[PDB]
Amino acid sequence: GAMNSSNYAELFNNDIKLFVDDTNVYRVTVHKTFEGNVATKAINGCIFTLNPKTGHLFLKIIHTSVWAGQKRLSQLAKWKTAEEVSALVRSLPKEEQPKQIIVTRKAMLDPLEVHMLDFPNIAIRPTELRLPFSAAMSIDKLSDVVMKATEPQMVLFNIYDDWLDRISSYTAFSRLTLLLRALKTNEESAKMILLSDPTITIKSYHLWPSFTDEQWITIESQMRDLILTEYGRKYNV
Amino acid sequence: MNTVPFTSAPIEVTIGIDQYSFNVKENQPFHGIKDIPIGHVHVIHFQHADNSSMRYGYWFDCRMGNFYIQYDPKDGLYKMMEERDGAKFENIVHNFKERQMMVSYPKIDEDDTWYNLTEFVQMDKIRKIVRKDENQFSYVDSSMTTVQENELSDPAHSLNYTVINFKSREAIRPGHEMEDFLDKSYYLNTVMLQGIFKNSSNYFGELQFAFLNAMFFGNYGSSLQWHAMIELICSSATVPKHMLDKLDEILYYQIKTLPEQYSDILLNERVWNICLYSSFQKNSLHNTEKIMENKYPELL
Ligand SMILES: O=[N+]([O-])c1cc(Cl)ccc1NCCO
Repeated sequence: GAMNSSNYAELFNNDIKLFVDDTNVYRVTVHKTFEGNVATKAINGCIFTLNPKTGHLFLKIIHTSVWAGQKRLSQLAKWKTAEEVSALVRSLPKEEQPKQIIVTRKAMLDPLEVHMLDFPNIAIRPTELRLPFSAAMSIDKLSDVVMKATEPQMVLFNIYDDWLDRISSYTAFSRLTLLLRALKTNEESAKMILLSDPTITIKSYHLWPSFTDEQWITIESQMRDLILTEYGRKYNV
Repeated sequence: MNTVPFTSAPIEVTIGIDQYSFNVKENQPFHGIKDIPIGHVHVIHFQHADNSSMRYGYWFDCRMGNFYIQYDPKDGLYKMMEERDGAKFENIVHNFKERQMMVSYPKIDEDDTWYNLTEFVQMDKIRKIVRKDENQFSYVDSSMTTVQENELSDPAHSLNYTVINFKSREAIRPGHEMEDFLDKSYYLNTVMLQGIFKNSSNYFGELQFAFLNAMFFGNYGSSLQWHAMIELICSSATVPKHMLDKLDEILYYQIKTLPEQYSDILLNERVWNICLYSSFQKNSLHNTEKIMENKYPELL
């Protein structure tokens, strides 16, 4: 069934699994028309599909041309997402295919279940976690590749950079979610925290800066303060 | 008009005959039911006074043989049997009629209720859902499970309804996943109607039989099947106009006949609200929607 605080360590066992987040698949800007009506202009999106144990990110760029001439785009987006996830499983060798796919939004369960009927042994599950994967487009290098795309494209990343060389996947995921939660709650402050010190750089083959263990503790502590902060500024406490 | 003679009534029992029912006291001098309209299937059903557990009964068609009921004290139920000796049977019935030991099937002449609930129901098709080929009548009870229920255990004692499953490869064509899941016309028209049922009459017949087993026996699997078959039509954007018009009539009479007090367990709120208010066919069941709103507006 669903995934919550009680079975959290299941994410980091040795059964292959993927999280699917569809929150950035269909992205629009809303604007006024010359007649003073309102219209939307779609922009490129992405499917965020993440192996939480390995950090492997399968970033499917959704080009705005996939919406051309289509109706009910919020509903098509869920099915497009399911189609692309299913095509990804099919493209993987049997021993790399997931045993479970966890969707971050319950509206994805039926579209993915239907696209995966050929894979009856793959469990499709919801979660009760409030995961911050929508903030994936606050990662500059991911946002850049999505915005530059002129056609549909799959780009592969490791969202943990080299962290698993030094920490466990539990810890790596907890750092990732803290960074993403921060970027989601105040993007500017979050980004300031991460880049204030120009001596610490982001390697060309990475997404995040090259922090030492000690610098990560400091960073992690700043992101918590930021999250606690915005929570006060928000509720007045 | 035909007759179903009862050897006797050794245990106190509520007897059902189609949509009618009456009480028989233990060892009351009751020898059966007469004046049963020829031309329709019928169901004769039972609930013992001492154990309302297990409603059970027999679907039958008097044109297919001479049937009588005799209590079995070993198996503890009223059993339908066939009498092959036609002369022995006419002789047995005429004695009980002359002594007036039979209830009369009480058909009011304005009353098409039973016709309207069994219009498409045929004994030959019943016998394929209820497999027991040595008899011409079919036994059903509250606890019998359906073939699809056994998939999710005795197969001989199952209800072999047509399996309908909206998230199945049968229902969903590769490459039309969204299209076929949100508009089930393919599954209704090509897979089920053209493929399996051959025509709408056989479809409506199974639907009508499913309803009747749900209402008369509280057979949960039958209720699931009734709702599935309604939802499949209601969730199809493309349905022949005559099937929609007939579906509206069929359901109207089913809703009209349902006991007012059993609505809470026999009617699936989600299916009905979806069918009447959200589905492609939300504007196509005028009669059914009017009786549902006036009789069970709570459910909606
Ligand atoms: O023959 N019958 O028609 C029949 C009717 C009733 Cl009510 C009782 C017994 C029988 N038959 C006993 C079997 O030979």
